[PDB]
Amino acid sequence: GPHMATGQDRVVALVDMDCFFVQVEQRQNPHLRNKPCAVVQYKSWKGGGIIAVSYEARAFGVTRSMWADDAKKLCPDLLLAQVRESRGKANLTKYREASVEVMEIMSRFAVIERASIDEAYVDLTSAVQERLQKLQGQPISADLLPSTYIEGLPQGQKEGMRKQGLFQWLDSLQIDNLTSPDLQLTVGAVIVEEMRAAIERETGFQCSAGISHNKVLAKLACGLNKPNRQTLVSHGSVPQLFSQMPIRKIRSLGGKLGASVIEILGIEYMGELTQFTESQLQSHFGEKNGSWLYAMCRGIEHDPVKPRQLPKTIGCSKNFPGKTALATREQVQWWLLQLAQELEERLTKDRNDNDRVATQLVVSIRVQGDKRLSSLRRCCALTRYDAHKMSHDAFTVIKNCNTSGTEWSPPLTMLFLCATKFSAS
DNA sequence: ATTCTGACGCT
Ligand SMILES: Nc1nc2c(ncn2[C@H]2C[C@H](O)[C@@H](COP(=O)(O)NP(=O)(O)OP(=O)(O)O)O2)c(=O)[nH]1
Ligand SMILES: [Mn+2]
Ligand SMILES: [Mn+2]
Repeated sequence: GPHMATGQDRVVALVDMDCFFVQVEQRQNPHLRNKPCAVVQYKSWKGGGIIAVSYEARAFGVTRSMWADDAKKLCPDLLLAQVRESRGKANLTKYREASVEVMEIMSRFAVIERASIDEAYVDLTSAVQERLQKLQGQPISADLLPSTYIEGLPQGQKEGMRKQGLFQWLDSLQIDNLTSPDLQLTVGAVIVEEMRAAIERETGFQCSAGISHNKVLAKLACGLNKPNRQTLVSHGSVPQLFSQMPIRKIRSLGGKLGASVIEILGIEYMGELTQFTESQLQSHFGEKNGSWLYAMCRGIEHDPVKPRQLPKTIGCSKNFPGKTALATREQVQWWLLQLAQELEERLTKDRNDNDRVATQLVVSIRVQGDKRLSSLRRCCALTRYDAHKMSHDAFTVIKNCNTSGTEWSPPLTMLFLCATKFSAS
C-alpha cells in the first residue's frame, strides 16, 4: 500500500509532428495546403514509395509504404511532393533541418530527448514545479487547455465531448496540493499547449503531444487524438485504457517480443499482464523485459528523458533491389563514392554546427538472395572528412565478399555508410 | 521492388 511506488514522480511529454514531411512541403508550396497530398521517394518504380500522408489523404485510405500509383487508385486527386535527389539517391536534408527548427524551440522550455526526425520527449517535472509555485494556488482554467483531451473522460460533436471531459477533470482537481500528480500533469499540459503554440507560431508546423508520467504512456497518449491535439493520460486512467489496448500498441512490443507475450501467455491486451507475477514474466521474457513488463502494465516505467538533442550517428543508405543490384567493381566503387560524398557534406556541416567529430566508419552491405537485412557489417577508422578516403576505406573493408574470378558476386542489394563514435571538437 | 534512416540490446 503506502510503499508500492506508483511511478507518478515525473511529468513527461512526447511531442510528434503531424504528417511531418507533408507539412514541410506544404509550408514551402502553398498550393499543397489543406489538400490530399503525400511525400514520395523516387518516381520511376510505381510512382515512388510514399513515406508521409496528409490527413485529408488518409481519409481515402492512403498510407505510408504504399506505392504512389496505388495511392492514386484510392485518391485520384492526390497531390505528391518528391524528396530531393542528390548523387542518385534520396536526400532528406530539408526535413532534418526542419526538425532542428522544431527541436530548438522545444529546447527553450525544457531538456529534450530527440526520439526521431520529428519527435522528442520532454522532462517537464522542474518546469511544472516552477509554474505551480508561480501560480500560488490559482486554479487552472479550461481556457489554458484549448486543445487538450483527458483520456477516459467524460464519464458517467467531437469538440463538445472534448470540453465535457476537460470540465470533469478540472472540476475534480485539488489545486491547493502542490504535490498531487494529477495537478502536476495538468500544469504539464498547460506548458505543452504553450510549447505547441510556439512551434506553430515560429515554424508553421502543427503537432500533437502526449502528457503522462513516463515516456511510454506519453508516446501512447500522443497518438490518441492526432492531429493537432494533445492528450493527458493520468495514472488513474491506465486500468481502463489498458483493459482493451492491444499489446502491440505499446512502444517496444510491436514486434516479435510482443507476439511472444501474446502467444506464450495466451493474452491480447496490456492490462491482462497484471495477472502474472514479476518472476513469471522474467522467466518467459528475461529479467530486464520481465521487470519492465510487470511495471509497464501498471502504468509504471522509469526510462529517463535523456539530455540528447542531436543524433548519435550520421548515416547514408541506398537499396539496389531486384535487377538493379550492383554486379561490377566499378558500380560498387561509384556508389560508395556517392554515399561518401553525401556523408562528407553532412559531417562537415555537423562538425561546424555541433563542435564534434566522428571517429569510426561503419560499412554495411546486403547481398542478393541473402535473407538478412545486413549481409555484413564492418568498422574502420574515420580519421578525416574526405569522401574519397571514406569510400576507399569502405571498399577495402568489404572487398573480400566478392566471389568473382571486375565482376561482383553475389550482387549487392544495399550499401550503407554510417559515421559514429563522436568526440568533442 | 516501400526505402532511408537511427537507437538500443545481446553476446
Ligand atoms: N525515409 C523514410 N522516411 C520515413 C519513413 N517513415 C516515416 N518517415 C518520415 C516521414 C514522416 O513524415 C516522418 C515522421 O514519421 P511519423 O511521425 O511516424 N509520421 P508523420 O509525422 O508523417 O505522421 P503522424 O501525424 O502520423 O505522426 O518520418 C520511412 O520508412 N522512410
Ligand atoms: Mn509525426
Ligand atoms: Mn514520429
